[PDB]
Amino acid sequence: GSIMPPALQQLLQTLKSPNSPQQQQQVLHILKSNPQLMAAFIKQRSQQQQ
Repeated sequence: GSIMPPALQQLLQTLKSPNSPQQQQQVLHILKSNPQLMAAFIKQRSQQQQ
């Protein structure tokens, strides 16, 4: 089949140390594209709890 790029890659490392927007690049493309695997960024885009 076909798998989407782990744009949330740099995001994971960002949780601890700083890192450039490598895979996270072209975030716009991530929006409304691959909310399944890249659910990180997608869901992260305005996520109000409770």
